[PDB]
Amino acid sequence: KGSVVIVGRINLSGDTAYAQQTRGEEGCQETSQTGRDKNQVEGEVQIVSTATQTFLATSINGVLWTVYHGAGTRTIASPKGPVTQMYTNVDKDLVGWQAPQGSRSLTPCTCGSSDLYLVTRHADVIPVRRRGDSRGSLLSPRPISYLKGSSGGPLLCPAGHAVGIFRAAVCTRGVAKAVDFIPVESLETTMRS
Amino acid sequence: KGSVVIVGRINLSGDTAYAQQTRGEEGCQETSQTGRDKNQVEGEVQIVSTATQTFLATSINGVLWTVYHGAGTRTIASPKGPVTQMYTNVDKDLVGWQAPQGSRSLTPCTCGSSDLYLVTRHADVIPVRRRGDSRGSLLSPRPISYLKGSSGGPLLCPAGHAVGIFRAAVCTRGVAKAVDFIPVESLETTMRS
Amino acid sequence: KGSVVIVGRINLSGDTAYAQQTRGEEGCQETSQTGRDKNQVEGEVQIVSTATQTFLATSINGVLWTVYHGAGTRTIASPKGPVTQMYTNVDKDLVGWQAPQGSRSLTPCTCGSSDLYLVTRHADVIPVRRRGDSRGSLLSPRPISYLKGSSGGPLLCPAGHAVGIFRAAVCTRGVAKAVDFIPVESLETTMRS
Amino acid sequence: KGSVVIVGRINLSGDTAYAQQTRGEEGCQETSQTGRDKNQVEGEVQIVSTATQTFLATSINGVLWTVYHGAGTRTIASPKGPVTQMYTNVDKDLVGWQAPQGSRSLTPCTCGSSDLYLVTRHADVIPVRRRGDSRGSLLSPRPISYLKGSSGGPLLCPAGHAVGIFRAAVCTRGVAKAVDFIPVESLETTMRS
Ligand SMILES: CC[C@@H]1C[C@H](C)CC/C=C\[C@@H]2C[C@@]2(C(=O)NS(=O)(=O)C2(C)CC2)NC(=O)[C@@H]2C[C@@H](Oc3nccc4cc(OC)c(F)cc34)CN2C(=O)[C@H]1NC(=O)OC(C)(C)C(F)(F)F
Ligand SMILES: CC[C@@H]1C[C@H](C)CC/C=C\[C@@H]2C[C@@]2(C(=O)NS(=O)(=O)C2(C)CC2)NC(=O)[C@@H]2C[C@@H](Oc3nccc4cc(OC)c(F)cc34)CN2C(=O)[C@H]1NC(=O)OC(C)(C)C(F)(F)F
Ligand SMILES: CC[C@@H]1C[C@H](C)CC/C=C\[C@@H]2C[C@@]2(C(=O)NS(=O)(=O)C2(C)CC2)NC(=O)[C@@H]2C[C@@H](Oc3nccc4cc(OC)c(F)cc34)CN2C(=O)[C@H]1NC(=O)OC(C)(C)C(F)(F)F
Ligand SMILES: CC[C@@H]1C[C@H](C)CC/C=C\[C@@H]2C[C@@]2(C(=O)NS(=O)(=O)C2(C)CC2)NC(=O)[C@@H]2C[C@@H](Oc3nccc4cc(OC)c(F)cc34)CN2C(=O)[C@H]1NC(=O)OC(C)(C)C(F)(F)F
Ligand SMILES: [Zn+2]
Ligand SMILES: [Zn+2]
Ligand SMILES: [Zn+2]
Ligand SMILES: [Zn+2]
Repeated sequence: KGSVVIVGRINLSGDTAYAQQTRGEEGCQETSQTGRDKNQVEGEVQIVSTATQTFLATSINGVLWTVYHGAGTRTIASPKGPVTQMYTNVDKDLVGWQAPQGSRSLTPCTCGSSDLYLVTRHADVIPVRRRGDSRGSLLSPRPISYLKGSSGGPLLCPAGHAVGIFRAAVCTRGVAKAVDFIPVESLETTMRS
Repeated sequence: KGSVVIVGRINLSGDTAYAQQTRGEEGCQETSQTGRDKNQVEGEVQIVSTATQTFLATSINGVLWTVYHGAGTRTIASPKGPVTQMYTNVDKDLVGWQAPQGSRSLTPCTCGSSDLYLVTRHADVIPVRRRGDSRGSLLSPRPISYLKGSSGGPLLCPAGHAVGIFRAAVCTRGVAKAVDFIPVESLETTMRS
Repeated sequence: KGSVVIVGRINLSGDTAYAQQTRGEEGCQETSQTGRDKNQVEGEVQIVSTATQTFLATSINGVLWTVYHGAGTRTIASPKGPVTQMYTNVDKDLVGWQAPQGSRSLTPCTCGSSDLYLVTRHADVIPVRRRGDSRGSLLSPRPISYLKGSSGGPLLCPAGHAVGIFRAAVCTRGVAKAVDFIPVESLETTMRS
Repeated sequence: KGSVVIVGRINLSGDTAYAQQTRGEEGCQETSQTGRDKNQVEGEVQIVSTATQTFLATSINGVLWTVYHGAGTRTIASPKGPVTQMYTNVDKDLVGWQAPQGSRSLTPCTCGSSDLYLVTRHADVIPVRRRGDSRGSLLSPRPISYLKGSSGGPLLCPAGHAVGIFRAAVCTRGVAKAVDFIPVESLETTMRS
């Protein structure tokens, strides 16, 4: 098994969020095996991939978090070679690596707001009403293709702070009505499992 | 000068560590003066307090260990009244009392692992790369307030064995970059100061 | 993508349940490629495999039912070539093919019993107390390895009727304490998705 | 929290250093509460005290410097009421107030001398060989009691110029073998923490 590769990024700093590709199919193949990635890293959300899957990863408090169902126990490619996981929990579906040099960490939310915004891999930032610790209902139901590939992405408060990590979607006939996420308070309190 | 009192504990059994409060400021002030504590004790990591300071204490091999800079020469409040220290060393900054009945002891690490996890008073479990015999660097540096009050707490290995006791932080720019700790092998080998 | 292949089965006819291997890693690869499998079929529960994963499949009312997270949109290998799916529902994590000739089908439960039994790929048939329509608690909590590769397997009532199809395990620190299943009343009522 | 109070001084003017007490426990307690101290100030090294601790404070370039581990963020009692700190750094363990009227400031050393002299609260002037920027070894090792209550005190060169402020002692078996100090070049260059 190879390393997880940063193949793009979601820029959240301007008036309009945008996704940008940094690596194609050809570039991602040898980067995965060597674990060496010389590409300059920028932003809060990275678009990441393995050999069979594409998903997101979010830098919060100097840690780049993602889902175990995407990254497995894999390292991530960096300029100084493959980077091992700081956090690994299969039961929570969570992994984390030291945030890459040049990345911009989101700050954890203490607002207690129920007005959330989910960031997708297509840079859509959509409202989610918080319905519990790890649940949120979408204000507008979406087809599965709209959310697929966006696990490991963040849930933000109206002030742009990180509230959680997108894990799973509540679905009915190819349509998502709610989301399941790992709350920010459950990140650095994670035990190895 | 009163006793050190157990005011809470860190629960390490789940996928998420959590802090539990067992006593408020009034009961801590009181129990500190009398040294009598009838409360059910559980787990490995205790949250402890004197009349003026709060820190951690860790059970390893039937001994509850902590820092001298926190506990001084003080007794520990217990069901049978104040319990005197079995280990006291000002130079090492270490103290220990017989572990409270019902407490669970961590087993010392026999891994040789250099991937450590520091447990804070806020139930944060942060990765530390073992650098020296008594040193480790944070994989992701943290503000002081994040590590403050966590002296006497444990440095665990990936398997959850004890590797050392948190003593001091290597701070620059109001940020802890590295930690200083008493290694497990240096605990039972302690002489009286 | 190739076909789903029967690689063995779970015989529940006698006093003691037993698993039998009928195909190996090479034969499974060749059968996945051709979609033609002339091997004899017998029993309720089939041990099935793709090129990368292995799980269970249960015949209920002439349909061989399994999980989408295992089978995907894949056809099943048969003596007359690749068999296309009759039920495909991503949201329910359910797939179904016409049961292969030689298979025995379970009958749906109408007993109303809350005393369930889950059948594993290792032929263990373990008690599960029903909590809701799709949930049950394990009477003995189990390591993840004990249940992994058993999705698509059945939940039985004390009279041996089909109660549901094992889908997911409620896990904490590598231990499953409860199970999530697709109830029998949710099988034939399934829509395409 | 009350004021840090001058409770005496070290006279370094004759052939033999001496310590003079100017206030007793009752006066220090009353002067700490009001923050008003009408007493005459003389010399370079003051004996200072809070409600609980006693230590030293040294005037260098019109600033009375001491350790944060003794003074904290506290004001100093003066003829015109409480005087606030102009220098406060937890990381360096340094504080500084405007030197009191009547104090005599030491001048920073520019000898480059490696032969230092540490001044204790008991007026002992003991040789220290400089080893690095912030370290010196004792020519004759000492019991801890000899050095305790002398943080904030000066390290002088053979010519009587200020080289550093005494911070910590390198201790083994109730004996100090070396000293850790804040160099004079690190005093005015101090940023707030
Ligand atoms: C069946 C409906 C859902 C799957 C759809 C096909 C996809 C929905 C779209 C996006 C989802 C965020 C999105 C995505 O984007 N993934 S991705 O980037 O594409 C991928 C595969 C890595 C490359 N996640 C999924 O598809 C996930 C993957 C799978 O669930 C899980 N697997 C493993 C461990 C989990 C642990 C959990 O709790 C501890 C847990 F809640 C779910 C776990 C399954 N999963 C889901 O999101 C599924 N929803 C789901 O399982 O929901 C439940 C039952 C957990 C619910 F309703 F309670 F939340
Ligand atoms: C100045 C920067 C540090 C203080 C910050 C204000 C706080 C850092 C946060 C947490 C530290 C673990 C934390 C905490 O949490 N404490 S607490 O629970 O709050 C408390 C006071 C009991 C109630 N410990 C400290 O703050 C400690 C206390 C003080 O150092 C020491 N005092 C006494 C004896 C020591 C003996 C030693 O070796 C033989 C030693 F290395 C340090 C000793 C001081 N101390 C420290 O941690 C300090 N770091 C420090 O002294 O570092 C050195 C110089 C020893 C280093 F860099 F080499 F490691
Ligand atoms: C995180 C802990 C669980 C994963 C462990 C690593 C393994 C547990 C062991 C056995 C589970 C039955 C076992 C197995 O055997 N699989 S297998 O045969 O090995 C395989 C991969 C096909 C070859 N299933 C899993 O591992 C499943 C796979 C994954 O969940 C799911 N993915 C896709 C769609 C799902 C739709 C759902 O509802 C509509 C749903 F509830 C779960 C879905 C993930 N999954 C799970 O069982 C996970 N539990 C889980 O997701 O549970 C929740 C959150 C739905 C719970 F707790 F609410 F039930
Ligand atoms: C464990 C041995 C030492 C404590 C002994 C019980 C006493 C030694 C005697 C005198 C020391 C100068 C004497 C004294 O006199 N103090 S006092 O006037 O009594 C007081 C408490 C204010 C009222 N200072 C101490 O006791 C000091 C206090 C404590 O260390 C420290 N706390 C806070 C911040 C520090 C920052 C540092 O660097 C960034 C640092 F190196 C040490 C820090 C702790 N401290 C020390 O001097 C301790 N030594 C120590 O921490 O040494 C190290 C590990 C930093 C060393 F060896 F590297 F220098
Ligand atoms: Zn917020
Ligand atoms: Zn270990
Ligand atoms: Zn029945
Ligand atoms: Zn000089």
